[PDB]
Amino acid sequence: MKIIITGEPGVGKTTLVKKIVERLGKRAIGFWTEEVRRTGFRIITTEGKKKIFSSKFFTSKKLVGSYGVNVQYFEELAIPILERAYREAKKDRRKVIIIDEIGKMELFSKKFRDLVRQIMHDPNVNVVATIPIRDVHPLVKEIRRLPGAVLIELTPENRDVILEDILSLLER
Ligand SMILES: [Mg+2]
Ligand code: NA
Ligand code: NA
Repeated sequence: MKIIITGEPGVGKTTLVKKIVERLGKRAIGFWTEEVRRTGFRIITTEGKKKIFSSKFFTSKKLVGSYGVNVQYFEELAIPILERAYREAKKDRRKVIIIDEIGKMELFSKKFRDLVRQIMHDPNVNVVATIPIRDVHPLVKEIRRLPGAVLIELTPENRDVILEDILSLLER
């Protein structure tokens, strides 16, 4: 089961992912991305590891507007937790890989792109992932059109009801 959550910036995709993680408990393995307050973005894993990987203070060749992205800081936390999530999820179908966000800042990492492609196209694992509403990178387009996936456009009008639909589709 692949749940792909999309929607406008600020609509609450991370917030929803966090609710999903709490409900899933030990089933959920991966990471989400929280705003630093806005001056940047922090990766937070399901093990509570945290690091600012994109910031208005960071000098970088990898830029999204005024945010400098440190690919190495992102990878330090993202890659090992996703490699673990993928190993565990292949053996235990109760596990759900968590990836917030497959977005422009994260996609500067080749290691992340390759691992995301491997995970998303593997029929044998469950995933909850977010993508931006615009096709800001070819991998975002690829994931938006992923065959068999559940694609949810998160809005202010379904924000407070959509959780149970998602949780039912995943095993109770
Ligand atoms: Mg978010
Ligand atoms: Na959003
Ligand atoms: Na949010």
